[PDB]
Amino acid sequence: NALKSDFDSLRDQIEKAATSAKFNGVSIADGSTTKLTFLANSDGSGFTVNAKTI
Amino acid sequence: ALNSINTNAGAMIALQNLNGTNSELTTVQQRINTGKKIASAKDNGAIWATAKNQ
Repeated sequence: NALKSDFDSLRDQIEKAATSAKFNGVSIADGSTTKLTFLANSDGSGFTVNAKTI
Repeated sequence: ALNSINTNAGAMIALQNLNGTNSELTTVQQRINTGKKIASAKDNGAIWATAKNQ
């Protein structure tokens, strides 16, 4: 039971840590979106960063 | 009329260029004083609002 409680505590810690990794309301670690594209060129071309849900 | 005694455009244009230089100097001095590009809401509304909320 003690080991089970330790396991549960660590899992809840993981969820808390993962859900708070937001900057400006968007994140690449929660799984809310599939990718984020930033500006890469003066003509509108994009730099794509795929989302890595952790 | 190249010899007019009432007006001259050279002084007007010199004044305009001097005022433009003064405005750029004001912007640079503000950057040096506050130590940051987006200091107020006039510099960039979107980035300023984002930084405040974050």
